[PDB]
Amino acid sequence: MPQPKTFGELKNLPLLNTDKPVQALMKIADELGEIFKFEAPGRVTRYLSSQRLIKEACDESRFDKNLSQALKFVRDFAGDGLVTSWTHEKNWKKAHNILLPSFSQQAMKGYHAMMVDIAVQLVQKWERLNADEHIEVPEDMTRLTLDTIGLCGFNYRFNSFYRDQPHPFITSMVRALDEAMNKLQRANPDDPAYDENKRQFQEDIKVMNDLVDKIIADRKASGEQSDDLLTHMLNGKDPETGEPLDDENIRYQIITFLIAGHEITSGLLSFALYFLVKNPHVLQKAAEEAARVLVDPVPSYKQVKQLKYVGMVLNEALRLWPTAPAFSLYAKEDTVLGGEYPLEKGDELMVLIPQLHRDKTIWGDDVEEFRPERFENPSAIPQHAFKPFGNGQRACIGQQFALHEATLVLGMMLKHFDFEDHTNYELDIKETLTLKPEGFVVKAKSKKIPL
Ligand code: HEM
Ligand SMILES: O=C(CCCCn1ccnc1)N[C@@H](Cc1ccccc1)C(=O)O
Repeated sequence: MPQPKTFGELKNLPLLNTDKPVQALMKIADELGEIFKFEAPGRVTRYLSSQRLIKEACDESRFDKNLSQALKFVRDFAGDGLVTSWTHEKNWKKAHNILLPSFSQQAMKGYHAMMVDIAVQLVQKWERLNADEHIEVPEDMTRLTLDTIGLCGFNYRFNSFYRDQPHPFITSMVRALDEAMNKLQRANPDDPAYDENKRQFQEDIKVMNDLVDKIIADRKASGEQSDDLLTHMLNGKDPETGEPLDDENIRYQIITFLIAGHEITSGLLSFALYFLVKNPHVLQKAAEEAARVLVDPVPSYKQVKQLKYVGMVLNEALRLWPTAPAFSLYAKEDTVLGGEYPLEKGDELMVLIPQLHRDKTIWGDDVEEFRPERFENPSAIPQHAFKPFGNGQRACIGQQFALHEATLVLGMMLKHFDFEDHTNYELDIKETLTLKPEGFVVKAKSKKIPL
């Protein structure tokens, strides 16, 4: 099988010692094709980029979720929360079973009011900008998505629109995520040069644990019965085991949700708005839908469901720049991938989602183009062609949450503002564990529609 250039004993590892590893891997996939082996010291994985192979990798009878090295490092603070759990860990299925009703379309109806609360704050923020002011899009999207998950997750107001300095939890979570990402490119991770990084990581873990544990303890102590994820986790019983999540796992779930609803979800909005302002006809069609559907000062859940084209904009943004750009699988047994590449039990696969989503055999030669209309009919999209939310039982539990939040907010943004790519912004995708259009800025001229 193909493999990119190697650096002696470091194998391919230095290829990921780059500011933009996902984009680096995409370029490697561009050159090497649908599958390449990627070796690092004591690690081998295969990056899959074609729907042809990924549809097989998505076969849960043959492949299970693997914790990528990145997820393994995030597990140091997301614990056995859902995204850093192995499927075979008791706490995975337990939490999966308990949390699924909390994340369904039907649950979104109950989160909707809280999402609107934050979305209106975003609108009001942009409504209150002065004429020459501009919007730092990823920053504001993250304010929105963090606040939304804080409010819907555990009735906690990060009040991100009231600050420029991040919440202590977010400082530690961002710095812990950064430490996880840095631990990946390190050729010598045991070197004492990183000893302070390891110590800071420990301090960041303890910070996140303490603040979330206190959030949990505070909720148990107040006895308050909100309808947020925290309440469901405190009160939920896994139908299978009959057991609730323990407080430790609930903390990990909360940390996981905060990670996920932070820049992973804000990236979706950031990229969506990026593609909208880069595609005025798409923007206009999306804004026309927003105006036609969002006839009330506050969007209802039902109206957000009616933002079909906005939904397609988000999918198309997810297609081009999936904010969770890769997921790892391992072969449950010896198997043959694509009739060509024999895998041994335990062999790892990486699904390079942005490259999958550029599979010209699926999307046509207009792959780079932002055409939300690609998603008019999900039935017309081949199986496993579109995997921004991962796969199978290990798919994104937050998908409905992310999409509802994004659709609501994008709908309101499109209703309330005309957007100007006033700097003719050059897409620069900053890579952390997610992707964001770094420095993406717009001007939003209010249509002066009241809320
Ligand atoms: C646009 C936004 C989002 C995207 C693109 C996204 C993407 C993904 C992907 C690709 C996976 C699979 C990871 C893997 O297989 O290793 C995943 C899993 C997961 N996501 Fe998301 N996510 C988003 C937002 C959210 C939100 C808002 C939440 C919760 C508040 C969330 C919670 C989770 C959880 C708990 C899992 C693990 C589910 C399980 O394995 O049982 N995500 N997500
Ligand atoms: O696999 C992940 C981790 C992304 C996890 C997405 N996600 C899901 C839920 N929450 C987040 N990165 C990819 C790409 C990469 C490589 C080196 C450094 C950074 C990134 C890989 O390791 O090859």
